[PDB]
Amino acid sequence: MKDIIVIKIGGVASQQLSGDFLSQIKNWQDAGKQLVIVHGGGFAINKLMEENQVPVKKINGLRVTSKDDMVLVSHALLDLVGKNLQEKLRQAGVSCQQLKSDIKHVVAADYLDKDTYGYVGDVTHINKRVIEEFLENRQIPILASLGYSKEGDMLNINADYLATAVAVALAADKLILMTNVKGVLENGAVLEKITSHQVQEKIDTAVITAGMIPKIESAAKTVAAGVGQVLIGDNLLTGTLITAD
Ligand SMILES: Nc1ncnc2c1ncn2[C@@H]1O[C@H](COP(=O)(O)OP(=O)(O)O)[C@@H](O)[C@H]1O
Ligand SMILES: CC(=O)N[C@H](CCC(=O)O)C(=O)O
Ligand SMILES: [Mg+2]
Repeated sequence: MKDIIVIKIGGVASQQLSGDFLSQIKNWQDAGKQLVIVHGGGFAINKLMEENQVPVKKINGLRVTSKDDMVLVSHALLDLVGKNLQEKLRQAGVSCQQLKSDIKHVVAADYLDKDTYGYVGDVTHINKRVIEEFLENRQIPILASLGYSKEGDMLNINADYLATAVAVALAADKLILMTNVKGVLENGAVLEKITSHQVQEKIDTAVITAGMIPKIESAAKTVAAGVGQVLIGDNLLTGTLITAD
């Protein structure tokens, strides 16, 4: 126990944060726990694309993103999701800060496959030293799912991918992938537990589809690298538990 938890918050999930959620965060912070928050915003980016007349195309659960598209992506993530997260937490007495210009000094990335996906990135390195300044200061850093190429270009990163990189870089005790379903569902009920060795065969039988594909792959990659537990569900405490074994 390093006493470190990474919380990743999905698009819908960030717009419905409960009283239980807000108290649990404040109580962990008051008990000395070190907390880092990562968030996405697919539902918001989709809305914005419509309102601005661009076509949503995804491939393998990843959004095809042109350079013009990135203006839309960064606006929805920073101004339409991230600012609300920071305001709800501060109003509840949690000490925290949205990264904006600090993003380029923390998350390095490269193009996943330019010809297929455009400006979609894969994380290449996390600079721990600047996340550590916030934590040493008892303040929770809030990170949108964005990174920067070696040449300085902003890239769109699937939020689950960013959460794995962050949890692994800090050697976290636990990662929570909080979303808008109660667990990973199979045959009409929530699965209580799954090990990393069983994930591939549920993506092969297509039990798991769409956005739950990058979610469950990130969970498996995290425990495989030594993080003790990953939770997938709609809250901080109950849902599906994933372990290396
Ligand atoms: N086996 C499954 N169990 C649960 N959800 C699934 C499954 N297969 C596909 N999904 C879909 O994955 C979605 C969650 O991923 P996503 O839509 O990207 O949410 P988030 O914004 O939290 O990342 C669920 O809302 C559900 O529609
Ligand atoms: C929707 C969307 O563009 N997703 C991301 C980033 C946001 C999120 O994960 O919620 C992506 O495909 O790369
Ligand atoms: Mg998603």
